[PDB]
Amino acid sequence: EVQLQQSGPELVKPGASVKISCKASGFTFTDFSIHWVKQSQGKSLDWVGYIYPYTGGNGYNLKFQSKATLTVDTSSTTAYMELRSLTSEDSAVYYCARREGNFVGAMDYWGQGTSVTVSS
Amino acid sequence: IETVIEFQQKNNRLLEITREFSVNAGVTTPVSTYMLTNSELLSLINDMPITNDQKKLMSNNVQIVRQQSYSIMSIIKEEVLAYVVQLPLYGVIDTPCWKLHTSPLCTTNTKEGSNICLTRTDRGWYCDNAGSVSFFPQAETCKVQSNRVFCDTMNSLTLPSEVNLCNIDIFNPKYDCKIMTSKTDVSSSVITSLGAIVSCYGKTKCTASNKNRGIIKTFSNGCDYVSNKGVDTVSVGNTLYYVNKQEGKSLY
Amino acid sequence: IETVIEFQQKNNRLLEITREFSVNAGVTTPVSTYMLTNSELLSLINDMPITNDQKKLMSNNVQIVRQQSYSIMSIIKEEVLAYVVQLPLYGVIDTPCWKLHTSPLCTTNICLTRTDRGWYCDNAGSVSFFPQAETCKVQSNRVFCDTMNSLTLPSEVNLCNIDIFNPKYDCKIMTSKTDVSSSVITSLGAIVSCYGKTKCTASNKNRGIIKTFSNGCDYVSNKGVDTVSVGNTLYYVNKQEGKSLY
Amino acid sequence: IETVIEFQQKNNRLLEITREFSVNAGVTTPVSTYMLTNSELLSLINDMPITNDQKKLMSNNVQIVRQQSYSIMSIIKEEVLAYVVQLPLYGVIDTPCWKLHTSPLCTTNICLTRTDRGWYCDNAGSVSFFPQAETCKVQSNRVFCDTMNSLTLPSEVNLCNIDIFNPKYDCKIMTSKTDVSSSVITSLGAIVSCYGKTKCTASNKNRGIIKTFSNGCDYVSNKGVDTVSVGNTLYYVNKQEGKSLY
Amino acid sequence: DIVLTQSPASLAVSLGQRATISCRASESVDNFGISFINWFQQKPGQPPKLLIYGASNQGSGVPARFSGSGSGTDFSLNIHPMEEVDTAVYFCHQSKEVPYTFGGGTKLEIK
Amino acid sequence: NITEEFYQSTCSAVSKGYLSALRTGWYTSVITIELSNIKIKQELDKYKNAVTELQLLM
Amino acid sequence: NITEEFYQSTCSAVSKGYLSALRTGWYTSVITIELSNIKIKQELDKYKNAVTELQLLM
Amino acid sequence: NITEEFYQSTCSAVSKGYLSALRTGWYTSVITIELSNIKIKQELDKYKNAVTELQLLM
Repeated sequence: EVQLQQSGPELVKPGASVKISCKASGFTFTDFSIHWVKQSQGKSLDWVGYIYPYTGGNGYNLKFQSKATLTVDTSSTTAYMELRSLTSEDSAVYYCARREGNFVGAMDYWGQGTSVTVSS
Repeated sequence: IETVIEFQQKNNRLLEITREFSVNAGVTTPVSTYMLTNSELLSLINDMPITNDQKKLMSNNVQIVRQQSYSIMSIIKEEVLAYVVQLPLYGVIDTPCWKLHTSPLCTTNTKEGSNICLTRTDRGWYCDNAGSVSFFPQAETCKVQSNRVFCDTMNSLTLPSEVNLCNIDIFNPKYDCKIMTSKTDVSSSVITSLGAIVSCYGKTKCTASNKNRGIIKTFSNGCDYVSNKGVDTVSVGNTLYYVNKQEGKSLY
Repeated sequence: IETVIEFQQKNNRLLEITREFSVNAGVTTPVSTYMLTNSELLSLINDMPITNDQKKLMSNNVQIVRQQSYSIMSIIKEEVLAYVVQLPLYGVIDTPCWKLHTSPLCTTNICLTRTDRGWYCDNAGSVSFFPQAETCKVQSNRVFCDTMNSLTLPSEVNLCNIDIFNPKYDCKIMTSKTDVSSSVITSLGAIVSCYGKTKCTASNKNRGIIKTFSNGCDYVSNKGVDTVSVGNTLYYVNKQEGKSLY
Repeated sequence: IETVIEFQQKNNRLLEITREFSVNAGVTTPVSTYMLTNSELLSLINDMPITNDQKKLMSNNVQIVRQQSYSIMSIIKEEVLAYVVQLPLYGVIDTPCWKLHTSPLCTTNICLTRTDRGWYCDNAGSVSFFPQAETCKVQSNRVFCDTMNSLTLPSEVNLCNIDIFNPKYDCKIMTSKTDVSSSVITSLGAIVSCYGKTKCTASNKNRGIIKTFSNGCDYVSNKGVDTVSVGNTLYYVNKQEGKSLY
Repeated sequence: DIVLTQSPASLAVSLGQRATISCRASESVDNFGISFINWFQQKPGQPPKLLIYGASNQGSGVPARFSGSGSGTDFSLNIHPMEEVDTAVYFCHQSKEVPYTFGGGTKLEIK
Repeated sequence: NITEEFYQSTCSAVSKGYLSALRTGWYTSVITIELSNIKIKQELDKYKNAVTELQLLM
Repeated sequence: NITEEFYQSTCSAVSKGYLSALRTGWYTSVITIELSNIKIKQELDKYKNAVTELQLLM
Repeated sequence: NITEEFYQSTCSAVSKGYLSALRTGWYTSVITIELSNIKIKQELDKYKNAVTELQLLM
């Protein structure tokens, strides 16, 4: 079925731009939109941004515009999240969502969740 | 008796343009081969302030160029007839175009019975102009010759390059796609350039049908594409949409 | 000299199509009687996959059938002129249709105008809406449209005639904030909206001014009224019969 | 031999009406000079129930009156041919008009293109708006529209020229979220919208580049500016003149 | 920014009963008549999974005990009957326009 | 005569200075053009074929 | 046959009594019109020039 | 050349694979054909009547 693998938990020093990889297998990658959702340590599902892989079209919540750079590789059906200038407030879990739109069935199945731990 | 037909035969080009200006009452479109020959059109194509591939392009498409050019009569006397031929000048050339056909799409589900059945009203031609899409909603301003699309920017709208997300989402947060809505299920087929979209919802029975093999497919409650090389007709309820051009007998 | 006239007469069928293919630059609509004669067209309806009654209808409406059929030149040579004649192929037939006309409706203060005037036809249990003016042709009680640009709306569009905002369909509207008065010439009469200080009179050519509209939207038949004056502009409800020439 | 040519020559009028009715399949427009001569049209202007100003107006613009008048065949026989010519009857005359041209206006991110471009004409204290480009024909300073499919907007449409968010009359707009560059060739000039990284230069035919647009929307008069380069597109503000032929 | 208020915070429901969760939007999330509210369920150590989409419909492979209701600026998720396996945090996510907003989420532990 | 104002507050150019004629109704007229006949037969049969096609057209 | 109902509630007029024929596809016919050529030279040269100008459009 | 994709998410088919030629301006050309005059009277009267009727159009 439709499944979304995610990269393993990373333990990174602060200030390093890291890359989260989300591999999508089981559907048409030019018909949906891989949304990115950051859950912090015991709080709500804070939205980060969207990428429509049909054109690579990216947009952000306006507190992650200077933080995240979300890209596609449509030939390998993979989504990527570039995290820049990492601080202790970004030690969290990140999810990629398949997110069928257009009178939605939104966010059918999700990635397994990349745990980024930023500390010295 | 011989001189009147000699007047007809020498002035073929002159009597036809006066007739073609009478019928259209001064302003004539499309321009004819009597108003402008192929040699004169080619020599004028070599004259325009355009690059070389544009001149080659209008040399390869001397029919569509005639179908986009007016010719307004200016001064007519007893022995002189004059008209401005408004040949087209293409600003941009060799950038990708695409024609968007849409169809009703009902969000069918039996869990509740809540269907809203969108339709997109922005069908028509799109082209790349200057890093932004030039969109033509009229079906008469754009003419196609087998790989080439010729439009005009007189009343053309100008939309950003992020309208391609309109093809996979309506509520994408990069452009507000033109959409009308319904509240009950509708079923119609939209024939396209190289196929046909078939939307079949509710109690409507839509069956595809090859020319030779009869019924080959029965559409469920959903929107399905089908090519013009796989089927030949589509029956939606009682409307028999013809996906291909039905060949008929010839005449002599 | 006689052979030239014989060439003009015998090859008239070819010279005329050459002329309308030069003038129209390879694609010609409507199909002329020189392009497809009545015997050849009527033998070309006895061959289509349509029903027998559709063969019966397209024989009695050949004027509109020719006004919807194209003729695209394909192979031109010195001895052979070939052109694909794209005749219409009607999917549905003998189903109710109705035209819609709209005029401003002002209330004591916003005026509304349903800006979806056009043709509606029962297509497959839903309604095919045609907003253009050239797509739909009209014979005596027949409406011949085409579905190349037809929108598809449900059968609940009829609720947009007794209520401006019915909860079962979203009627296309155009709002205004000041009073506006006008008149719309319909098929069998005229809608006259007279609001504000505008003076509107309906008058018949044989009796002078017969009625004066108050502030409201009224209907006028075309069998007892010939002109309607709104403000200073004079709409003609019926077509003015003029002279006869020779 | 002689009688065939005299049949063509004494009867050019009926022959060309027959040919033009065959090509157009019974309904032709515009009305030709074979279907209605200038003397017959001029004797027909004086007979319609209109004011003396309208008859003076319609005799100077017979090219546009012919371009809005139809000619529907009524009865055809081997001896006579009759056809109803539907001439225009103008309700209002000598009232102001103005054409609206629009271009994307971007502020920086949003862009607002007023999609309601078209023709406007004062009808009866409220402005008839004609969005289609085929309804209205323009002579030297004169506009000839028809109010068949025309939207009767109030007189407060002038306030949309200076304000998008005017409270007296809302303006219908198309909204983009990204900088967009274009150029609109208007009647007596051209609008040039140059936003983002697009490089737009206004160039004179005999001078080269004479203006470089900054990030904004500007207007060039067609007296000085001939071409405009927006990115790679060359919008010709004027009409380029070519070699004459014989 | 259409902020959504989700109530309550911690919900105690007896085994085999009805549990309701309210989500009040600050703006109208309806678009052409139908709402854009999706209810998700996230067990600990697991990704959130779709339950309700369109504020009324049911997701693929979701039992009928979950039901969406409401319109305008008020929506409700109803779970009835109640089992021991449905202990998680639920989220009401708005889908009208950017930025999309998730509710605070209710943690339902069985009373 | 014709002027064209330009408003960059909306990026719109208005071409003012025009006078109207709004068509509201139709003025019909029946023109019955006759035929001069000649008592050669190919032209007459051509015209009668055109007449027959025009008659069957309606 | 034709009726027309007026609605003062929306200020509209619906023209009823019509029956449909909706075009959905195209039925093509490759009609080959031959030439009855004759064995005066200016007429044939005119027709040949018209044929050549028609050929060069494609 | 032309590839037509189909997107079932919005039920739309897109015909990609075309190359543009977007008209932006005009290119006027004054073409002046002179009458091949002739010194028969009815044909000349017909042509002069056509010329007069086209002159009164302006």
